[PDB]
Amino acid sequence: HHMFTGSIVAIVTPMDEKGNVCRASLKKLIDYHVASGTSAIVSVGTTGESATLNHDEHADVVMMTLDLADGRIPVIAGTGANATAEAISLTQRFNDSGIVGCLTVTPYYNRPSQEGLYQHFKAIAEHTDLPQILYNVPSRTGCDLLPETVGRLAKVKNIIGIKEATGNLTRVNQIKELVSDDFVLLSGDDASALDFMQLGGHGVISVTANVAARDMAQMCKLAAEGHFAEARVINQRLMPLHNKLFVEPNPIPVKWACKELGLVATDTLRLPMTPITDSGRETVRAALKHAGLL
Amino acid sequence: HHMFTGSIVAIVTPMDEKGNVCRASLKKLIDYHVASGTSAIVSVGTTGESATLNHDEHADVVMMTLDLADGRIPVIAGTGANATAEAISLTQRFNDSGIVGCLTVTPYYNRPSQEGLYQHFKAIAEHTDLPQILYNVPSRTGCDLLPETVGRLAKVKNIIGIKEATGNLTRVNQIKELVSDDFVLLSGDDASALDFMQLGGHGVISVTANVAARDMAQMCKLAAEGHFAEARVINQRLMPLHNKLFVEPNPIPVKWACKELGLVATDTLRLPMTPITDSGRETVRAALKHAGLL
Amino acid sequence: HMFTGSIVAIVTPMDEKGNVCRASLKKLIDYHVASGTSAIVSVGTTGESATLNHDEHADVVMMTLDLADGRIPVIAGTGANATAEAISLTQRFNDSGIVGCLTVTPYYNRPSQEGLYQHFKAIAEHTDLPQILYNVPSRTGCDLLPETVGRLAKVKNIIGIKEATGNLTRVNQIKELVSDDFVLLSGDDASALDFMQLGGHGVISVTANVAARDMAQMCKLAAEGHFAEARVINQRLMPLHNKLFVEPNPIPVKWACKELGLVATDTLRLPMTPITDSGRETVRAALKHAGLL
Amino acid sequence: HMFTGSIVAIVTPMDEKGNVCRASLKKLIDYHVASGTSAIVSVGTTGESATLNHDEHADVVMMTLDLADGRIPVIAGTGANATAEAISLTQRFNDSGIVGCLTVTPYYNRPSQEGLYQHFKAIAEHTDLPQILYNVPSRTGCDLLPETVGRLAKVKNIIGIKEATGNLTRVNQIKELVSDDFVLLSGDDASALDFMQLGGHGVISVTANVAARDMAQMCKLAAEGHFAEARVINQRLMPLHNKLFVEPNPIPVKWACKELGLVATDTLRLPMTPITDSGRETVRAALKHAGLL
Ligand code: NA
Ligand code: NA
Ligand code: NA
Ligand code: NA
Ligand code: NA
Ligand code: NA
Ligand code: NA
Ligand code: NA
Ligand code: NA
Ligand code: NA
Ligand code: NA
Ligand code: NA
Ligand code: NA
Ligand code: NA
Repeated sequence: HHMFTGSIVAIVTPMDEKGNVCRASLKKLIDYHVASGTSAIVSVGTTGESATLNHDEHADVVMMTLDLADGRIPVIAGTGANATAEAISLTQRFNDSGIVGCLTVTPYYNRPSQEGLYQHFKAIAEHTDLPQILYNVPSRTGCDLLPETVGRLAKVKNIIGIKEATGNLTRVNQIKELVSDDFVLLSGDDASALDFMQLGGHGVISVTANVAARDMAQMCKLAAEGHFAEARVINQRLMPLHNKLFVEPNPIPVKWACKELGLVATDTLRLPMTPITDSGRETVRAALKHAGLL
Repeated sequence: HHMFTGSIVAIVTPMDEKGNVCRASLKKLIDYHVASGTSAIVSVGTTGESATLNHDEHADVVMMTLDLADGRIPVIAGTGANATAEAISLTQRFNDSGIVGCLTVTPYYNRPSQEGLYQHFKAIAEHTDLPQILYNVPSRTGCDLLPETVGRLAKVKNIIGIKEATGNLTRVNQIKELVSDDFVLLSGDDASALDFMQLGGHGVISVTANVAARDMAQMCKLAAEGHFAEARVINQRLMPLHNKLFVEPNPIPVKWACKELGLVATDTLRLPMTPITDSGRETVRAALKHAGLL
Repeated sequence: HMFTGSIVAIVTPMDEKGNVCRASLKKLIDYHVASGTSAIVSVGTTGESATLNHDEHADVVMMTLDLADGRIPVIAGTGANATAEAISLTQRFNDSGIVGCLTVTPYYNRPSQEGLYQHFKAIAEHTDLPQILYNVPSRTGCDLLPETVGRLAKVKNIIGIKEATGNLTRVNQIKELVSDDFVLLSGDDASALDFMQLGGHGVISVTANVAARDMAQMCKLAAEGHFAEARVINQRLMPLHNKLFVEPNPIPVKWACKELGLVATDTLRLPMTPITDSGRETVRAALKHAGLL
Repeated sequence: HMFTGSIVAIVTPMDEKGNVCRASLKKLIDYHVASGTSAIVSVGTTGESATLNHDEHADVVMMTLDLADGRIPVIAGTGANATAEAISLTQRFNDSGIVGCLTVTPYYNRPSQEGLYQHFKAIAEHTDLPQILYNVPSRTGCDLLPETVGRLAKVKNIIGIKEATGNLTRVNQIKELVSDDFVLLSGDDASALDFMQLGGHGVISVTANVAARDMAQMCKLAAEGHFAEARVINQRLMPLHNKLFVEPNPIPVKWACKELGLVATDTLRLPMTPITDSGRETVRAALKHAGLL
């Protein structure tokens, strides 16, 4: 449980101008999260450009993140794939790496059934001893892992939680009532995450935490302590970021914000991500200023 | 133009019981399409389980399909990827293969902007002499290539057409009016394909054509000749298949139907596709019987 | 024949007090007679059916009939979300001179397919007037499906449908369930030409309020299979087709009517409010695109 | 305080002719008094507002007030899609004894945020009675957004909202724009407990028609922060929360009322039709799950 709760950053993969991982920038981010009280780092999720790294660069970024973390902050590896054999293969690369767990997205594009999702995640879970956090994000995947199937999978010993990114807050108690008390419920939607914690959620895997780590850590700890009015004060400060970090496709805005705050050298991404527009720059700058970060 | 019109089959990748390509079954399918008057074969699209073949098996199936075709029927290679560098790499593998063109899906999962889609397809187009057919399917990808961006891309010399799979028939004339007369408009939605041709579409890339090739060839030729009442007679025969081939995730139903008609040895798929349910079997059998195929 | 081509969903022109302005309605009806409009729908959605009581509703229909003076057929809006009120409103127009009724699926109370069947069947049985069913789920919360249209088409004086989903798959789904003389009309200007090209017989049009000559020409060209020529007209009308909804209908089309000199006042009843500055600029650019300004 | 907890959207019980059945309404109101229901909404959606004319509407509200006899507060449904009709209906209840009005966003005519503002502001200015705004886009075609709720909350007798989207992000979006005594009520039974846990003050409930004791207990436990205990009740009510909509509301809840002996007849007005065999079996299994049968 506890390690997989609070503010978990869906960390950018900072790049040089050629699109290659920038170690010095990642080191700065990881020292930042250690200092800020971030609970854990998700390495090569969606915000980390999993889509545009091959499995070798993917593995390199995860092992680099672990190495820079140096035991100071838990690392969760993104291990999602839309082929079950590939998800198992990617998961096996990190067995005994030192990561504490895996974040495994529902297959994207091929739109499996609820039985396909069950057989997919069960097969992955049987090929590792690592804790598995299911990841539901239908806007990106074209499929919806429903609470009934979550309940089914929760019975598998090392399936320990879900990163629910629908923004549909009815999912919190629909899942909670089909699962044991130590099954972890994490928001994957920054704008609705405090609401998600107020309904019983245990934390959030956050893009906003990339640039407001100390605020996001404080908001999740206040939510866990049941101080929701104090948590809402931080959430109101952060809400323009929660929204405007998606004004253009994630992670285009958050990489620009990281660069503007001096957290990374370069806001470079890989195609088909393209540089932030003038209009997006002014929108994200107004949001950083609203959060008191600029 | 003409080669990229009429009934184009989105061909299954027939597998043995281990999930490996079955050459004897693919040979039977390809001789079937030659005999039936199918215009062309799309090799390793969505129906061909692109999602669960690695790029090496992908390349093998395409080269196998070309080899079995033996010049008798044009082959279009599925070349889609959600990373631009990977789309270019996959496209380069088929340069000078003998395929006549590429079917290239909008990046899935990473949800690029209209400018990201432009820069993605333009970069691919600049790395080949092969004709490129854009593929829009938001239900699977999480993004929507809009007519405005299609018009932009149509100006690139070897971007020659789109496989519009929204089922939104307003797209036909929205695209047609932004593009030249020889820009190819193909339905990617069997249930709405005749409607799509009646509005100006030039053909369809079809799952139904896998099991009703001669009917689908005849329906597209009648539509092209402007005999829509005669085309609707075939479409009414086929409509339960057009729908029920999606009763469970494609290609689970069409692989079962292919096996039941004796067109392939095995209906085996790769996870996260799972075997057809009892209920799906009886639904697809009733649909085959309605089309007069059983 | 009378239920095909360009049918205007005519505005109820108002004075500044929100009362029907006969002189403006006379000018609109003369304009439709001169432009080749096939028929007038009186007090549909575009006619502010929502904000007229049944007495003002009946008066506007009787005024429209009187002004038409046999020169152009009049179809009455007769919709209601209570079946007893639909019958009662329908019974007011029996022997009025209207050629038919446009009857929307009940809004707000979200009936079943069986409730829609019983609703339209009851209405049809209380009149000899032809009935055109009207599907517009975006306004009603309710979707009359092709299967239920097929069921209703068997009732003698249920003669057609205004299909306002903008879902063009409904044309051949309905057409294959109904007789060859069941009339298919678009209720969606932006997709109407597409609708006719798939086999629709006409449109009940907001755009035809201000581009009646172009809308009559486009529907006639489509009916004769001159689609290339019909697409040229649709391209010059497409900004109106879209921007007449840039604010709630009929706020833009009433402003356009006034701007072209077709009506004295762009006045509406609450909860419709005056067109915004941004709206005026959008609608003026669309009128200019159509060659009307 | 009076606008919090479990508020029943009460059925208008009918005889077989479709007329209000006073003896059945008396038994429902005695039942709500005995069960701890906080208040009655009279002639809302569940009360078939759509199929009663304004005279029958007023009679049902006056009958409900009379039967309540000061034992339980009565809130009148006063919604209309024409602002002049909303004012007129509201003016009928001034000095009636109702404690407040529930006024739905105009349905069918799809006004702007500015039109909704002018609609509710005009209504509020023609009464001293508290106004509860009612957002239900699935029925209306119209979505009253938090920003517009904030604007309206500044008008003295606009005191709260029934938020029936089932979108739980609206609770804190509205709450941060309005004063601490602006009342937030769920209009969606299946998500009501969630709504209260995010800071909502109560629910206007279909389920409370047949599980009034459980619904009062769940809202009171939620208000006191006994969520574990409130979730146990929600779990035994969840099949009713969902299956009372298995057919159009109020077809299932009227059948459930009759089956429990709370009303004489499950009769409705067209276009509502009798519950299907499949519906009866679904609703009976849900009543049994709730321990009511
Ligand atoms: Na990144
Ligand atoms: Na971002
Ligand atoms: Na396949
Ligand atoms: Na299939
Ligand atoms: Na009007
Ligand atoms: Na006309
Ligand atoms: Na309705
Ligand atoms: Na249409
Ligand atoms: Na308008
Ligand atoms: Na009722
Ligand atoms: Na109660
Ligand atoms: Na509305
Ligand atoms: Na709710
Ligand atoms: Na009900």
